[PDB]
Amino acid sequence: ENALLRYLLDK
Amino acid sequence: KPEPTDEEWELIKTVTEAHVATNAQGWKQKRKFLDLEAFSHFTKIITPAITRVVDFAKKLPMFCELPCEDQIILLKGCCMEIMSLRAAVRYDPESETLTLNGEMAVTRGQLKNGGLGVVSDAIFDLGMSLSSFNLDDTEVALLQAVLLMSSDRPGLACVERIEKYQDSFLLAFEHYINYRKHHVTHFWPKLLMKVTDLRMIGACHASRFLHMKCPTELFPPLFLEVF
Ligand SMILES: COc1nc(C(=O)NCC(=O)O)c(O)c2ccc(Oc3ccc4ccccc4c3)cc12
Repeated sequence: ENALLRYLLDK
Repeated sequence: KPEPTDEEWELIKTVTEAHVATNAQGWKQKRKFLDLEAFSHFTKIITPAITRVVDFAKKLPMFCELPCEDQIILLKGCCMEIMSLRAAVRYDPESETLTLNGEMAVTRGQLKNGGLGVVSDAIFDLGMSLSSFNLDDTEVALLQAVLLMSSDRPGLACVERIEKYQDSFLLAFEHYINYRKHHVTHFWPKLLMKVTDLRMIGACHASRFLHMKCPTELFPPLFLEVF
């Protein structure tokens, strides 16, 4: 999970 | 009283510009004064506020040197604390309002009945006491960096770098306070007590979230991913 957060962090 | 070193001025420069670049407006001239229906109106303005916090962390090189799962844990832990501090420093005693997203004045009662409960009181009382502190963009930025680099967040892997980063910020932020000579006694001890207050707010957002979980679909997806 945390897919949206992980997208915003990986630019 | 030791004043900042050269390397600490550079760290202050980085964190202050990161904060200013991700802090909405800069607000009292934009304010738009304002029960799942109040909860809906609040859920649907929160995703920009969470994203600004993400952009602030990404502008800190020490944060970028961490693995993405520690990065995720670190945002999830400090997101509401930073958003609460940013609203508390925008307390207007004449209107008794906080400013959300740089343009939305809210009252104690509006924000409480919007879903935060007694956490609304805690943020408002924090904004009241922060008036006589006269914090600038730098002192707020450093507060956000201290909260972000919390090595006690559950699940972290680089516990001992994160605690080193925080110790760096904590020292540069104390020397800045020495350099700045606020007309308040025992200022650095009182600031550390405010860090405790914001950490209390962070864990009480969490309790209020479990209480609110209303169908999960009605909660926006980033709001769900933070908690
Ligand atoms: C921290 O409180 C806020 N601050 C801002 C903001 O902009 N901060 C100023 C800045 O960053 O400059 C917001 O936009 C907020 C939007 C909605 C909000 O409602 C909530 C939030 C969390 C909840 C947890 C559990 C139950 C109910 C809840 C309701 C709070 C906001």
